[PDB]
Amino acid sequence: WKKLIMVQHWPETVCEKIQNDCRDPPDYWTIHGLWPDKSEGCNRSWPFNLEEIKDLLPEMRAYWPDVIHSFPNRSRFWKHEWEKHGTCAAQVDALNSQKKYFGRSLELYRELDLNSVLLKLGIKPSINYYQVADFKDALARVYGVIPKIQCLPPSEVQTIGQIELCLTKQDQQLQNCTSRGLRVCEDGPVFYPPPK
Ligand SMILES: *[C@@H]1O[C@H](CO)[C@@H](O)[C@H](O)[C@H]1NC(C)=O
Ligand SMILES: *[C@@H]1O[C@H](CO)[C@@H](O)[C@H](O)[C@H]1NC(C)=O
Repeated sequence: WKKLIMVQHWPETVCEKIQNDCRDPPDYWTIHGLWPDKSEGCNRSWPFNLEEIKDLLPEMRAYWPDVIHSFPNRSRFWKHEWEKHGTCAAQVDALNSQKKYFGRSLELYRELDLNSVLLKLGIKPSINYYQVADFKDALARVYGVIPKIQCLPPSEVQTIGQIELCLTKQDQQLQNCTSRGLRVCEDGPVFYPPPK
């Protein structure tokens, strides 16, 4: 793999069942994961061990909740993220343990502060549609790199669900990059839904 992708998602869009973390979806973008771009599932002999990240659990519950399957055991999601992505990300010294990977992921989420960025730009959940360019152009100005922005299609207009920012392999600095239904958002109107 060559780069990392910091993936954040909008709970009201991605939530699938009104349970657990999705019963009242958080009203802020949360962490989906920190993913090596081209490799997954790198070490079946290195299982997730919740005990190793015990210190991070309050932050993981707040910022890395399970808002896709919303299983009652929140650690099923983090296990999935570790096994699929973290074992590969551990080739990088800064990410070379469970604690370091998850801790760095949380740090990057704090440093990027996508939630404050959007709000400062005036991009808030609304009944009124935005244009996809509102998100893309404003995030490109703030982060200096082009995000990938992914949507659920109409099941009306597409709904924004996920924002991806690429990061360098060694130091996880912002760089340019160049699913459960999320696809690239089409140019045009997009709904950014206020949580239920
Ligand atoms: C798999 O992880 C174990 C536990 O960290 C480590 O000892 C081993 O070297 C890893 N194997 C590969 C191919 O990375
Ligand atoms: C990423 O690409 C954009 C769009 O072409 C460019 O303006 C920007 O300077 C690039 N950022 C980095 C960090 O390379």
